[PDB]
Amino acid sequence: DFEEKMILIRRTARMQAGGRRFRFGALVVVGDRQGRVGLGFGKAPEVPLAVQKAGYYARRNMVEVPLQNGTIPHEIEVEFGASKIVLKPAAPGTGVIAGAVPRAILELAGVTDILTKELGSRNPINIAYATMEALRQLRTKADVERLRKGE
Amino acid sequence: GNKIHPIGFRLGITRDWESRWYAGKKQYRHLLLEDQRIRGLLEKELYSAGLARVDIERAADNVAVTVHVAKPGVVIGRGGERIRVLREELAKLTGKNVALNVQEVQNPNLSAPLVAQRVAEQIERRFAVRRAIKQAVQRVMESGAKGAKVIVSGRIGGAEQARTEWAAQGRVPLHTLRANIDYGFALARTTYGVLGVKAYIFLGEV
Amino acid sequence: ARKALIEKAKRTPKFKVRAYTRCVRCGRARSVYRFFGLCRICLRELAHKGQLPGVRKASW
Amino acid sequence: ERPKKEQVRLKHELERLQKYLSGFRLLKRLPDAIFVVDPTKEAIAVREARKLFIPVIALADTDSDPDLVDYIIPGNDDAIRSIQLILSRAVDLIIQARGGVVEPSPSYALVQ
RNA sequence: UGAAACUCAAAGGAAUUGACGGGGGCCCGCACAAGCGGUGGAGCAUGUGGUUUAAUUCGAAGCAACGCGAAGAACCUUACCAGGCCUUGACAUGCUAGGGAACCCGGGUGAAAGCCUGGGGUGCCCCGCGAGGGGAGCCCUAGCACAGGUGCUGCAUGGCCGUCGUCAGCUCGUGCCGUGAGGUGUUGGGUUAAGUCCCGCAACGAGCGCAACCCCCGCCGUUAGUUGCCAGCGGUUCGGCCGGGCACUCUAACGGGACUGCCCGCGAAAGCGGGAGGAAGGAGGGGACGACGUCUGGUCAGCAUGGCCCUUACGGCCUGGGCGACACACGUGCUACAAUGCCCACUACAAAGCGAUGCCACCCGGCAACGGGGAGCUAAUCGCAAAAAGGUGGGCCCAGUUCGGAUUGGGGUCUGCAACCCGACCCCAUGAAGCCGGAAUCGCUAGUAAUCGCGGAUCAGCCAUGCCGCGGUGAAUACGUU
RNA sequence: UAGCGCCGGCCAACUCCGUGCCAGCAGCCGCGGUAAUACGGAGGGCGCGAGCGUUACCCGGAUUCACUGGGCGUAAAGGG
Ligand SMILES: [Mg+2]
Ligand SMILES: [Mg+2]
Ligand SMILES: [Mg+2]
Ligand SMILES: [Mg+2]
Ligand SMILES: [Mg+2]
Ligand SMILES: [Mg+2]
Ligand SMILES: [Mg+2]
Ligand SMILES: [Mg+2]
Ligand SMILES: [Mg+2]
Ligand SMILES: [Mg+2]
Ligand SMILES: [Mg+2]
Ligand SMILES: [Mg+2]
Ligand SMILES: [Mg+2]
Ligand SMILES: [Mg+2]
Ligand SMILES: [Mg+2]
Ligand SMILES: [Mg+2]
Ligand SMILES: [Mg+2]
Ligand SMILES: [Mg+2]
Ligand SMILES: [Mg+2]
Ligand SMILES: [Mg+2]
Ligand SMILES: [Mg+2]
Ligand SMILES: [Mg+2]
Ligand SMILES: [Mg+2]
Ligand SMILES: [Mg+2]
Ligand SMILES: [Mg+2]
Ligand SMILES: [Mg+2]
Ligand SMILES: [Mg+2]
Ligand SMILES: [Mg+2]
Ligand SMILES: [Mg+2]
Ligand SMILES: [Mg+2]
Ligand SMILES: [Mg+2]
Ligand SMILES: [Mg+2]
Ligand SMILES: [Mg+2]
Ligand SMILES: [Mg+2]
Ligand SMILES: [Mg+2]
Ligand SMILES: [Mg+2]
Ligand SMILES: [Mg+2]
Ligand SMILES: [Mg+2]
Ligand SMILES: [Mg+2]
Ligand SMILES: [Mg+2]
Ligand SMILES: [Mg+2]
Ligand SMILES: [Mg+2]
Ligand SMILES: [Mg+2]
Ligand SMILES: [Mg+2]
Ligand SMILES: [Mg+2]
Ligand SMILES: [Mg+2]
Ligand SMILES: [Mg+2]
Ligand SMILES: [Mg+2]
Ligand SMILES: [Mg+2]
Ligand SMILES: [Mg+2]
Ligand SMILES: [Mg+2]
Ligand SMILES: [Mg+2]
Ligand SMILES: [Mg+2]
Ligand SMILES: [Mg+2]
Ligand SMILES: [Mg+2]
Ligand SMILES: [Mg+2]
Ligand SMILES: [Mg+2]
Ligand SMILES: [Mg+2]
Ligand SMILES: [Mg+2]
Ligand SMILES: [Mg+2]
Ligand SMILES: [Mg+2]
Ligand SMILES: [Mg+2]
Ligand SMILES: [Mg+2]
Ligand SMILES: [Mg+2]
Ligand SMILES: [Mg+2]
Ligand SMILES: [Mg+2]
Ligand SMILES: [Mg+2]
Ligand SMILES: [Mg+2]
Ligand SMILES: [Mg+2]
Ligand SMILES: [Mg+2]
Ligand SMILES: [Mg+2]
Ligand SMILES: [Mg+2]
Ligand SMILES: [Mg+2]
Ligand SMILES: [Mg+2]
Ligand SMILES: [Mg+2]
Ligand SMILES: [Mg+2]
Ligand SMILES: [Mg+2]
Ligand SMILES: [Mg+2]
Ligand SMILES: [Mg+2]
Ligand SMILES: [Mg+2]
Ligand SMILES: [Mg+2]
Ligand SMILES: [Mg+2]
Ligand SMILES: [Mg+2]
Ligand SMILES: [Mg+2]
Ligand SMILES: [Mg+2]
Ligand SMILES: [Mg+2]
Ligand SMILES: [Mg+2]
Ligand SMILES: [Mg+2]
Ligand SMILES: [Mg+2]
Ligand SMILES: [Mg+2]
Ligand SMILES: [Mg+2]
Ligand SMILES: [Mg+2]
Ligand SMILES: [Mg+2]
Ligand SMILES: [Mg+2]
Ligand SMILES: [Mg+2]
Ligand SMILES: [Mg+2]
Ligand SMILES: [Mg+2]
Ligand SMILES: [Mg+2]
Ligand SMILES: [Mg+2]
Ligand SMILES: [Mg+2]
Ligand SMILES: [Mg+2]
Ligand SMILES: [Mg+2]
Ligand SMILES: [Mg+2]
Ligand SMILES: [Mg+2]
Ligand SMILES: [Mg+2]
Ligand SMILES: [Mg+2]
Ligand SMILES: [Mg+2]
Ligand SMILES: [Mg+2]
Ligand SMILES: [Mg+2]
Ligand SMILES: [Mg+2]
Ligand SMILES: [Mg+2]
Ligand SMILES: [Mg+2]
Ligand SMILES: [Mg+2]
Ligand SMILES: [Zn+2]
Repeated sequence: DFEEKMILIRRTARMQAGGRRFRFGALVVVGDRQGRVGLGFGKAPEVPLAVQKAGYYARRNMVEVPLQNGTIPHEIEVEFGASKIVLKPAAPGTGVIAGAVPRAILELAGVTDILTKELGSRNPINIAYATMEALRQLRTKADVERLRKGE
Repeated sequence: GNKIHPIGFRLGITRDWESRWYAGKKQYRHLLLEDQRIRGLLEKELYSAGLARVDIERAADNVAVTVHVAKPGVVIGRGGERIRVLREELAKLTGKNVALNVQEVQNPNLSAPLVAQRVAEQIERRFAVRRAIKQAVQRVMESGAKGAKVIVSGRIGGAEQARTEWAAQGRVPLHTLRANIDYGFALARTTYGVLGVKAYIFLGEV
Repeated sequence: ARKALIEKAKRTPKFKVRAYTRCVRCGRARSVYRFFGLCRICLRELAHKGQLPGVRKASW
Repeated sequence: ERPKKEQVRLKHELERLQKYLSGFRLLKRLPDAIFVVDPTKEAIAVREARKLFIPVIALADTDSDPDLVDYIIPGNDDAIRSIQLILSRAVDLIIQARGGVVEPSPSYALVQ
């Protein structure tokens, strides 16, 4: 129902007497291009089944994202153990400038202006997971004063 | 790497003799020889309709020829031509009394030799092997059936190396006698040559 | 010598000695049963196909 | 139909089929909350519930993890005394909030 | 303390799945142990390596190639070789042109194929009374399209098959776990032939496997009475031959019957042990059945097929040869080395199966094989049939023997046009190595091994000791899992 | 006047013949051992255009000397 877009479909494998069989990684992002977004990573002995499966998980794990005219509120750095990612706010006409992964994220996020970089590791998977969290830690001016109130 | 022909395995049960009559140490040899070539000519001019099974009967110049088809219209014509022309050309080459009976096929999606000749085509017509094979099953299963399985083998996509693509859904106990599992086979010619096709349809039981 | 092979197998232009069997289908020369007029292999296929009256899987 | 043989197992199933489901089988939707006797013990449930954002309530001794319970019943929970007392009034509360309050089932003798 | 040139596309950490270990634990299979017989020695048969040849066609390669394709190589077969001959063909479809119908018969020729070639002949369609011709089939011959290829690639491939292995395994859906490959489930306690079942459990359940449903064999009942039966009476050329009957035998369909069901013990259960009853018990015996997948296994020579290559020839025909060569090496086999035996006479007890120009009863002739006559039988009716080992009687007396029957000579029958190369059998004579086999090695756990015959596929006949199946007599031994 | 680079992956652009570990390609990974989207020619396509490619060197990527902005149990690294 939202939008759909996969980042990669790798074929892993495994040993076993007489040969090797393979499952199939499949990372997919999904979003309404309007704040609601969710990432998903499915696995199965079939490419289609795999993407299909990533679809189910995608809409499950979701996250609202505080969009200021297509940009992000404040800048944030979030290290998912291995890799690390930066995210910066930018005026209209800047565009989504990032590696292929965080793009899928931010694009299907409804984001349209943002400076970013992948420092550290770069494993697509981990950078994925990383960004999700990062957005999941963005906070609107309200959230701030709302917590910083406690009336 | 074995697997006997499910049919021959269920001969004393389930699947009856496609050709069924009787003779002796003098006739069997020819009656079969002829019976065969008759089925051959029918495979030729008749497949164009979904020629699956082709039952046969004989004894003393009597000859049944009940040919079951998914599209009977093509074996009949408009009212007595396509059906008759064959009766003609048939006995026009046999010294016997024929009878080109025609049954229908209430549902092709439940007849292996049909499912087979089907997926056998799309490959010849160069198409998505995985997709098509998997679709045939999801057709046969969605079509209401207790089990189904289909498999090609050869140069899938036209690669150098051989291969074989597996696909099946719902129970298909090939080891059990009380099972009735329509078996289907079909060729497939391409630029890169031969390609086998197999079909299995678990239906009845007990 | 395989097409002209099977033709000569019918003619017997000379002594009945040169008369020899021939699988009706495969055109095999050896392992041909007089009863079916067929080679061992093809018949295995027909028997499985059920296209052989009475012929049935034996076991005892 | 059904030979004597099939009857045996087939029925035997039903027994344990009930031996675990008889009390869960009346649930058909999907719980709105979960009452738990000892949190730490059946903490596996708490996790299932928690993830599905189902509210947690439970009796819990000191051997317990107070923070992951949404509505806590601190106190003994290894002895029949506290357990029967809590569940009693708890259910009576449910019945009363509903309609037709009565008198607690056998349990005081069960206490012996 | 501490470089460089040069050079590499890695070096490397942790974790994952799997394979391997002269690591471990639990467990199994004629795996070893126990035990019986046997190959390796000899002769011969058969396949293979090698060499040889004009050619000795090709494939198969440790287990899982080697009596394997080949369930029948004198010519056929035949893919090889030599020589003779055709070169739109031995077979397909088509287009077209000239002559003849179709069809049948012959002669010269040659090794046969093939090539030269006389005769008979004149049907069916159109026009016409005829003539004459034109049209169909069919053949000669011309041409084109095209045939044909057991020529190559199984490392292009379908199909089929071998194999690990009848091993108990392989895996899926959702959930949960892990950044992830992945894990769980499937593990763990008990149980079994078994992922058999119980029990437990972050899993719950499902699928292909195992079992069960199908066939044979064991006990018994139903239906059927041209097999068997004096069971029972009567007649008897005293033979179940005639009457008579189906009971029993048997023939073949269908059904009963066993399920740890019952008793007793242990056990949470599953199950286990022992007892009865029972023809049969803990899967009663034998079959069919062989998972995901493994081996760039096997096979393009069964057939099919991508590509390639040939095209008066890499195609086709005949005659002859070869596949059967022999200084040699191995694999499977047969017959033996003799007294628990060889011989000869005479007498008895099966099964499954096959057979109407096939099985051939009986007579005749022959030492014989085999031939001549000849009845029956499309067959639970007649026939291949004598089963053989067994049983009783006689002979040999420890020897290369009356053991053993190889080799060679001589004479003969039968198949098939033809038995030089190359068949099978008969009779006489000839009578070989071999006195139980080095290092090494195979089979089998009970109606089994050993042993003894009978049949069948193939096929004119047969190089069958081979294969597939059948019954007869009928053991030994398994303390144990190092 | 219209030219040049490229069309296996990074990287936008696919077929055919030839070829056969040779002729050759190459920036990294690799490609060619009779059937190559990777050699070479062709047809077609992508890119740029009075240019297009190559070689050389500088900064970038390189948070690979880390001030911004890294590390040192086992990966290179705690001094006995
Ligand atoms: Mg919408
Ligand atoms: Mg929407
Ligand atoms: Mg879509
Ligand atoms: Mg996850
Ligand atoms: Mg789903
Ligand atoms: Mg909000
Ligand atoms: Mg928000
Ligand atoms: Mg770090
Ligand atoms: Mg990288
Ligand atoms: Mg990396
Ligand atoms: Mg938020
Ligand atoms: Mg918010
Ligand atoms: Mg077809
Ligand atoms: Mg079509
Ligand atoms: Mg088949
Ligand atoms: Mg012959
Ligand atoms: Mg033959
Ligand atoms: Mg058929
Ligand atoms: Mg509810
Ligand atoms: Mg609900
Ligand atoms: Mg708190
Ligand atoms: Mg009490
Ligand atoms: Mg240094
Ligand atoms: Mg240095
Ligand atoms: Mg120096
Ligand atoms: Mg191994
Ligand atoms: Mg052994
Ligand atoms: Mg055994
Ligand atoms: Mg031993
Ligand atoms: Mg020996
Ligand atoms: Mg020897
Ligand atoms: Mg050998
Ligand atoms: Mg010489
Ligand atoms: Mg060959
Ligand atoms: Mg050879
Ligand atoms: Mg042979
Ligand atoms: Mg020649
Ligand atoms: Mg012609
Ligand atoms: Mg023309
Ligand atoms: Mg002549
Ligand atoms: Mg004359
Ligand atoms: Mg006419
Ligand atoms: Mg007419
Ligand atoms: Mg006319
Ligand atoms: Mg007319
Ligand atoms: Mg007329
Ligand atoms: Mg007229
Ligand atoms: Mg007239
Ligand atoms: Mg006239
Ligand atoms: Mg006409
Ligand atoms: Mg005509
Ligand atoms: Mg192979
Ligand atoms: Mg194959
Ligand atoms: Mg295994
Ligand atoms: Mg496992
Ligand atoms: Mg597992
Ligand atoms: Mg344990
Ligand atoms: Mg099971
Ligand atoms: Mg009886
Ligand atoms: Mg009497
Ligand atoms: Mg009397
Ligand atoms: Mg009496
Ligand atoms: Mg009588
Ligand atoms: Mg019963
Ligand atoms: Mg019990
Ligand atoms: Mg007992
Ligand atoms: Mg049994
Ligand atoms: Mg068995
Ligand atoms: Mg079974
Ligand atoms: Mg292979
Ligand atoms: Mg080979
Ligand atoms: Mg070939
Ligand atoms: Mg070929
Ligand atoms: Mg071909
Ligand atoms: Mg040539
Ligand atoms: Mg030439
Ligand atoms: Mg006679
Ligand atoms: Mg006689
Ligand atoms: Mg005489
Ligand atoms: Mg005779
Ligand atoms: Mg005679
Ligand atoms: Mg009789
Ligand atoms: Mg015979
Ligand atoms: Mg004796
Ligand atoms: Mg004596
Ligand atoms: Mg001597
Ligand atoms: Mg004489
Ligand atoms: Mg000696
Ligand atoms: Mg002696
Ligand atoms: Mg014999
Ligand atoms: Mg014979
Ligand atoms: Mg024999
Ligand atoms: Mg360029
Ligand atoms: Mg570029
Ligand atoms: Mg591209
Ligand atoms: Mg060259
Ligand atoms: Mg070439
Ligand atoms: Mg090429
Ligand atoms: Mg190549
Ligand atoms: Mg390139
Ligand atoms: Mg090129
Ligand atoms: Mg161009
Ligand atoms: Mg300019
Ligand atoms: Mg630089
Ligand atoms: Mg630099
Ligand atoms: Mg820098
Ligand atoms: Mg660092
Ligand atoms: Mg430190
Ligand atoms: Mg260093
Ligand atoms: Mg110090
Ligand atoms: Mg110091
Ligand atoms: Mg140090
Ligand atoms: Mg020092
Ligand atoms: Zn055949």
